[PDB]
Amino acid sequence: PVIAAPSMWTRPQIRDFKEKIRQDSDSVITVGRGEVVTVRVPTHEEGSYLFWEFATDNYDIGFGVYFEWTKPVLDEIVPVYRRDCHEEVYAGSHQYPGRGVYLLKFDNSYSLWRSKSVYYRVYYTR
Amino acid sequence: GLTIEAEPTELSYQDALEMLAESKPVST
Ligand SMILES: OC[C@H]1O[C@@H](O)[C@H](O)[C@@H](O)[C@@H]1O
Repeated sequence: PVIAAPSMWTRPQIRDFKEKIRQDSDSVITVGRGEVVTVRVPTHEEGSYLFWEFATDNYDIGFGVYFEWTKPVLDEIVPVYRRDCHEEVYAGSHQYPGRGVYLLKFDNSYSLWRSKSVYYRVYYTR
Repeated sequence: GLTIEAEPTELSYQDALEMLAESKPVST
């Protein structure tokens, strides 16, 4: 196989983003102290791309992305790194390498005392 | 170790508007 590079960008309107997100309660995750939440996003049949947006309250969080081919095979789309997504909205896109499941890693494992509040959206498009 | 399953939603012209507004790139 061969993998396309992802595209990632930030945008300034964090309060608005969070308010919009908060109009749905299943779009808000609490990542415990020292814990890692994995969001599994299967590839849509009607789409060729994954799109993600996310933000946090008052503290950074590690974010990264893997692709699980459908024991299994994993490719590293985005490396896990701490992002200041408490200050800006973080977002990105990746072209489907094929049929499979995307793994969004929200990684709080380095945080002893602080939970993290994660606001996120995932999309597909052609 | 928690694992959530999300079904992605079709990206819309509206969604895409906001996302693009005052966008700044990023590298890793
Ligand atoms: O890119 C190098 C790849 O090496 C493989 O062993 C790993 O499964 C991936 O995490 C990584 O993407």
